[PDB]
Amino acid sequence: LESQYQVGPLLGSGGFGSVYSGIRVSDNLPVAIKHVEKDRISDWGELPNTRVPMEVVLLKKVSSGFSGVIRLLDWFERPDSFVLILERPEPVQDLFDFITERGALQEELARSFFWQVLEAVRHCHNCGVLHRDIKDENILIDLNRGELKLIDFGSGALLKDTVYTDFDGTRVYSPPEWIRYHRYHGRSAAVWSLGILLYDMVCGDIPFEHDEEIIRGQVFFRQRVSSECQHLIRWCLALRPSDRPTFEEIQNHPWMQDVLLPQETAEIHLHS
Ligand SMILES: N#Cc1ccnc2[nH]c(-c3ccc(N4CCNCC4)cc3)cc12
Repeated sequence: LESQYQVGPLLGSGGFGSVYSGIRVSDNLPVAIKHVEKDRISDWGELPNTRVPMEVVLLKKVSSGFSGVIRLLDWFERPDSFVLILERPEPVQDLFDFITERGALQEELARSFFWQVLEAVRHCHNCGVLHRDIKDENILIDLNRGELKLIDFGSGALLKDTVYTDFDGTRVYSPPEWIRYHRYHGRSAAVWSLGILLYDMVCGDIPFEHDEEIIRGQVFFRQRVSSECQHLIRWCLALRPSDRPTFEEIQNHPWMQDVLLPQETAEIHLHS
């Protein structure tokens, strides 16, 4: 409803729709207002009571309590579109633009960011939600608190233990078993994409541009990267899904030890 919110600038637009900066007028809470056209939504969930975008289903499942997931505050239906009201940190920067600006990240900052992503994805998985499009574009930095927040569930699914045969996320982040066989399981495809994400943070760019590089799965480092970080990246990018580490094995890996707290991260690395 437009009496409830005051619309500000367009923050961005893409396959997720159009996202505007906004202010809830009853208390001047900062929000992000996202518009998605009905005809451009492919997978529809439905809530326990009416037919909705799958994205709202998944967001409600993960929006209870605190976490590093942008939380859904409200939504509205319009004749041709859905409108989502999402929280907005201030100041905030997409991790993609952040990497564009700074290049390859110091391993200390990548570790903290990567740790927070793992914690956020784990939370999603405990709520029964598979994101399916983990990448730097879908991660926001709360610059003051040094906290990362996951966004854009419009390609996700309910988590399940059987095989997925559909995928509509980012291809250069998708695993080799999707490219060759159009089949994957939720968590090991998620680990693969986290492998891509970690590489992207410590090298400033994704390791694979084409299907054959994905399928060959050979990782070449164009920046200096510690042997432990290299070993973790290659473990997540194991060609056989069952050779990939569990979430727990990632967080017990030697490269993941002694993480900074998020406010520490901001004070040291984000000028807080
Ligand atoms: N604040 C906030 C917020 C809350 C929920 N979803 C978002 N997407 C975005 C967002 C999405 C995309 C972009 N960009 C702008 C830079 N080019 C890539 C697309 C910038 C911001 C922000 C938010």
